[PDB]
Amino acid sequence: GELPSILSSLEVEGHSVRLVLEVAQHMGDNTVRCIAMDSTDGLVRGQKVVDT
Amino acid sequence: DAGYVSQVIGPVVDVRFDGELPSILSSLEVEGHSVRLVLEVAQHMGDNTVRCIAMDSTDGLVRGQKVVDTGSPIKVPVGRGTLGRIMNVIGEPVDEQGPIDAADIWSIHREAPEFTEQSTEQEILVTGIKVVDLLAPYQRGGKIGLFGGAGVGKTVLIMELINNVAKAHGGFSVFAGVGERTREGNDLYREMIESGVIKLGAERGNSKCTLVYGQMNEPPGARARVALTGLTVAEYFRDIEGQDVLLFVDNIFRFTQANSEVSALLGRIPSAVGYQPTLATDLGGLQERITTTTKGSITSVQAVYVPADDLTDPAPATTFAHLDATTVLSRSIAELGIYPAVDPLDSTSRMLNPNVIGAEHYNVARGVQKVLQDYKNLQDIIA
Amino acid sequence: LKLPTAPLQLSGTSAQIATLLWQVAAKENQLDKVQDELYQFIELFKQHSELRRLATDPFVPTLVRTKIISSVLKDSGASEITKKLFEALADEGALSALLEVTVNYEELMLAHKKEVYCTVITAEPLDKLERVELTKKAEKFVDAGFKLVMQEKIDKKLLGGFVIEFSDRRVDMSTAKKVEEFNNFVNKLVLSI
Amino acid sequence: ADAKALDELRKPKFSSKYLIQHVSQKLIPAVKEWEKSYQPPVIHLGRVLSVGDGIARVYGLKSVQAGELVCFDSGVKGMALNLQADHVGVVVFGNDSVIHQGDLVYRTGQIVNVPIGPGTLGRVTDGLGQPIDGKGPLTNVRSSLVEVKAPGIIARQSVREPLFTGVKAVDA
Amino acid sequence: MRYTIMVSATASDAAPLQFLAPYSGCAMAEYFRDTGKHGLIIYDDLSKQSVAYRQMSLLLRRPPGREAFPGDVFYLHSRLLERAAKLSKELGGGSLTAFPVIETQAGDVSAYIATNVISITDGQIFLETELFYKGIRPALNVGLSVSRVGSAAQFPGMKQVAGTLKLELAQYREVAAFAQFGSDLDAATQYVLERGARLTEMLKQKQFAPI
Amino acid sequence: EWEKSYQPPVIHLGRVLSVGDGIARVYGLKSVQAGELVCFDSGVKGMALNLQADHVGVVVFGNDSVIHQGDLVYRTGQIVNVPIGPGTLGRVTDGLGQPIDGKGPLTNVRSSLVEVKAPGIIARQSVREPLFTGVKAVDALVPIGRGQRELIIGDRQTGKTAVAIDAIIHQKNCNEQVPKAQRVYCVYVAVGQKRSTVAQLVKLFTQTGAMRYTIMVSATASDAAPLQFLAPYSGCAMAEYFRDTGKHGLIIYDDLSKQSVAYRQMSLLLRRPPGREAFPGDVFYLHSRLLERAAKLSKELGGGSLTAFPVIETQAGDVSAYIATNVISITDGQIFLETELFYKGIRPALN
Amino acid sequence: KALDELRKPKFSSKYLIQHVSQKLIPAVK
Ligand SMILES: Nc1ncnc2c1ncn2[C@@H]1O[C@H](COP(=O)(O)OP(=O)(O)OP(=O)(O)O)[C@@H](O)[C@H]1O
Ligand SMILES: Nc1ncnc2c1ncn2[C@@H]1O[C@H](COP(=O)(O)OP(=O)(O)O)[C@@H](O)[C@H]1O
Ligand SMILES: [Mg+2]
Repeated sequence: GELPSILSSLEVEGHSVRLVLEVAQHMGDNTVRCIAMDSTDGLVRGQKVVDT
Repeated sequence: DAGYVSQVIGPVVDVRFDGELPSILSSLEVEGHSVRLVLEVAQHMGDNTVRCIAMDSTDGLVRGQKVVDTGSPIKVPVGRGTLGRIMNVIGEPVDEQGPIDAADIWSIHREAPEFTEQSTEQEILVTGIKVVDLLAPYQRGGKIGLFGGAGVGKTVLIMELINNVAKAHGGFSVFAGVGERTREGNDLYREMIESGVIKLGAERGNSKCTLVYGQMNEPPGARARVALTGLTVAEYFRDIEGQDVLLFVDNIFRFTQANSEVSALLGRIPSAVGYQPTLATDLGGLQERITTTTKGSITSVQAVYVPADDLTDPAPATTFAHLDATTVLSRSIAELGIYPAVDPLDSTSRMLNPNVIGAEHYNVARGVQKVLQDYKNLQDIIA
Repeated sequence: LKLPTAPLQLSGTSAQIATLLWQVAAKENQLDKVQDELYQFIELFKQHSELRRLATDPFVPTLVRTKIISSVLKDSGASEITKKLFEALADEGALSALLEVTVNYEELMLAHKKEVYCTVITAEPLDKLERVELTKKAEKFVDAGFKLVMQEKIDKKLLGGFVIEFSDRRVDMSTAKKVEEFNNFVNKLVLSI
Repeated sequence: ADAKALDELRKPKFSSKYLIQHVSQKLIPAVKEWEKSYQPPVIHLGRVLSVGDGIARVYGLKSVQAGELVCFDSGVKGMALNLQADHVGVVVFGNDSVIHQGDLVYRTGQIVNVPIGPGTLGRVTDGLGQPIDGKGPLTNVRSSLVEVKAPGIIARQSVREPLFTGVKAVDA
Repeated sequence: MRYTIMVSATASDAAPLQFLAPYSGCAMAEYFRDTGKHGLIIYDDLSKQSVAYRQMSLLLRRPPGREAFPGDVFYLHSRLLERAAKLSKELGGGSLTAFPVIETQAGDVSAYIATNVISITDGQIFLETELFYKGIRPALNVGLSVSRVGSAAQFPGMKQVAGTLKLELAQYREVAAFAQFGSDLDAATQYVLERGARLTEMLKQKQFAPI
Repeated sequence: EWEKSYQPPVIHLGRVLSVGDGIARVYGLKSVQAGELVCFDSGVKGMALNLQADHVGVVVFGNDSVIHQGDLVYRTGQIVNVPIGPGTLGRVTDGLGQPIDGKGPLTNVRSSLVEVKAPGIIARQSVREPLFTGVKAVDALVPIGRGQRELIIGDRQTGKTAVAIDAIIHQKNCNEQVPKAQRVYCVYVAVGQKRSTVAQLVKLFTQTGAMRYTIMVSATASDAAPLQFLAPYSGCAMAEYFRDTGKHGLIIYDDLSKQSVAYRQMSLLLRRPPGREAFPGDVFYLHSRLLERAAKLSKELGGGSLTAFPVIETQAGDVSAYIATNVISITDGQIFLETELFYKGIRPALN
Repeated sequence: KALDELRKPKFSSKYLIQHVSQKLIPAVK
């Protein structure tokens, strides 16, 4: 739908931890660049990611 | 016929062409710019595209602007009227006295003079500095180098060498300003109008010097080819006229740095410590054009800024093979308050041999080398 | 589990699309069916502007790229080898890869027919005997029982003779090269004698 | 695989057209069923492909130069440092968080100009001309070229004036 | 502040506002040169402006060189310090005098930014952290600091007595490290120590005291 | 009889995509060999060093401002070769195999491949008889045998050329009173010297009379990159001729660091992966196959010898710099020639 | 005119041939 503004949070769904992402670069392709604030072990390339 | 600028990355711009691409080291022109801009092609990109270098600042090039082909290398106007003129890289008057009163424009990019027409007869060039003429005696028509740090006294030797040899010759000379300060550029213009080397009025034809100035303000297209623009008008006076011309080039290191500032920008991996990968054919192509042949004589005077008195950097460490007479300036002898601060050990020429000058010159200079090497090996233990 | 063998190898990631395309279409025996179907898409990419916006616009999302191509590609006589191909390039934004994949498929199809180009330049146009005396030396310069096309050409600087521009090889029997090589064998023997 | 094969590809050799009559009929309803997912084709303006951290990569902008101030749609000012083949790398003055993939980039056309003059005597601006000293905008001032080359050789004279520093460690 | 303009790019601002701030800083002062007046410019923390240059290029997919600084960084500091000048009579006779500030990386004179800016500028003033704790404030190095124009660049009454100041300081820097034996011989190896030490105790002053 | 022997060539082609800095990247050439000497349209030769999937990289022996995009290259089908033989004696050639002296062509010569392997184990015989080089500091203190590797390392302006040439003049002072077999022929290979220094060196070999015995291969600093790269191999290929004829030969490479500047300049231009101090990784291999070519062949395969005198110019005496680290490792010893003790009167400054 | 932007390949996903191969073999009967 629409890529959120920079330095805004994300909330992933389906992980064992409430893992939060933070967008920093909009890397084209309707795709952004994040740094994960917690453990990234177990992310599959289909998991629903919602923003605040 | 003609093409357009397709891509601008700082001081290198890319021109596409629709058939019959320009030859390498030709000249390009953009229309609608503020000043006349010369692009010198250095490599073909591959997709009908030459890659250039900019003689002035690119800030203002639109993508797609009209670019014509002169089909030919950079042409400077050479001639006897060019004396008493402050000259650019691309043939301009920058002393604001009309156009250049000369004809027969010449390609400033050429091959070196060949091996067959080389001069081996050597004549001692007596200068007038007691450390030069005894220790490192220069060669008439040969090469004169000048190393040393920024603040040791290189450029004040150079104008002192002009007052020594470029006044008492009578013929012609050339001051090739390659990326030095405008302060030592503008001051040399005043102290050659008052000393009468460059004249103003209707006596422009009896003067003795042209000034080819590629000082620090220009982008590195101009600072990389003012060495060649100053060179070819010296090589014009050699072959056509036959006179001995003194080339006073300042900051040869700034010629090699101006290449190295965009050499990475043309798509090349950096060499050793961060200088350019193609420094050998850049400087070696520069130096061996500056020789003396059977037809005439060119006596090159080279000043080189070395960074922080370290001779291990490869940009001056290629120059040591390329200079017969070398006047290496130590900051230590200047920290002693001694001027000229010429090293008795590091500065050594090629004329220094008893088989050419005579045993009375070679033995005292060697006798200088014994008493000054042991003075260095004892001033450690004197403390 | 076996594919029909490619007649010559190519480079990677943009031309081996055509190598894979030839390895698919020759299994379906659709060779001259789909090759000029690639040509129509180039005319579609030449004349029409809405389709060629989709091959270079970096702002269209990744679902409008496929839902216009499969919308445009109905049956319409178009092959599903072609239809599944042009779905795949708009799947991953490779609609700009058409003008390369054709000319190597052109090369590979002319590699399936043993049919090499040439271009012969003379000073004189070739009559019905002069052209049929040309080929019998030209077919010494192909390696096998190949075909031959003709692309006869006129330039004044050659003084008779020819140059067979195979784009891979060149044979100079023009006299303007012969008088040049005659002059170099003069100078290499007058200076030595 | 050369450019003459590409120019030969400009000559049509299709030998049949049993698609072009029908794909030209279903083209326009296709682009107008999915019409909402189309950003308009932008030529003399610009729109952001990639943005981050002060360097924003902008498609289009056929009209810009090197060193032209650009203005993003949030009011943020910018500068075109390099101009690549298909895009223009734009440097971003200030914080860059407001720029998304798909926002408009407006060319201002001029070279970057910061207000000069004697009315600025007493004001503290940043490097962009905007006041931070809390005394409002600059009065009795004008814009000037910050990219100007130095005065030439014929323009200078020998220095004479000593510039006293007031420090005996310096002036002696 | 009546006769002071200040362009102030903080470290919490973006890179190109710091990259342009000495460039816009000399754009103000070219007006004071163009209309005949004299202008003072101080390009404070000019190494940190070059780090502000290094941030933009290394995001801009541009090739790095020495210390990951780009190629043309000499040309950055060149035309930043060539547009300050002293014009001829024919354009008012205005001036600009330049103060760049380069912090060494705790004593790297062969640092990459340093070798550019020591070769551009005309005179340098070394301030070691050695001399700052020997009581010498401001901690100017005398034997390493050079200028260009010499005479007619000082006070002319000071200019005659400066040669009596510099050359006696020249011998004193050679005899100060020779204090490992206790010599004080022949009333000269003590007196040039007696003179130059009081010269150091002469040439200290106070912070923010323009005399 | 030349017109009766003119069969036209079928010669295979290649078109140039991108060309720059003395590096031309060519397309085509379905059969070119690794290191094959090609020829361009405008008379300038070339060698293809690396051969990639789509384009073939070709280095250029000369000026590069003559080739546009879309020009043509012809393959000569031969790895790069130099004319070897006795007719070269006294001539001053370039490293590719053409004369630059102005004395016309090189007659009584034969072309042979500059790229072969070194002599193996059973080719060798232990070096016992000595070479004599005139400088008594070399001959007595750090001696050198006929068929041996010895490195004249040093600073610049310190006499590395002087230890080289005084050995050469000693051979002319020894060859006139020694029989025909054991006469030591000189090939002083000038790499990276000026075009005016070789003019002094062609004078000193003529005025003394050594030009009956010397071949001066002088790839200058003024020509392109691979000539300075190829001048030691061709000059050692000239030393190959005096080996299998059974004579004794002296081969001298001067300023082999510049040949390392040559192999650096082409490698980073050709986008080969850089290694230590941005040299390519295989530069130790391209120094070793040079310096392992000169040796003493045994009494079953010719009996001749070959002694190589490479020269490395240091910076301030650092014998652990990467280029000097290679040559000291492959050669036997070191004649360290320091600049500081040179003014201490010990000539040569042989530490 | 209208094919100057199409003159060369340009794409992401350097493993593109493996992507398209699974989308070319389905229509193989
Ligand atoms: N025995 C000697 N007596 C006096 N001078 C000498 C002697 N040997 C060498 N030199 C000096 O060496 C200088 C150059 O010699 P040579 O070329 O061999 O040195 P180099 O180390 O090769 O220098 P570069 O490496 O810069 O070419 C000459 O100026 C000469 O005066
Ligand atoms: N013989 C001399 N007499 C007076 N001053 C000298 C002499 N030699 C050097 N200097 C001083 O050395 C300083 C540096 O000169 P310059 O050639 O500009 O150095 P650089 O070439 O490093 O810029 C000058 O300010 C000059 O006063
Ligand atoms: Mg030497």
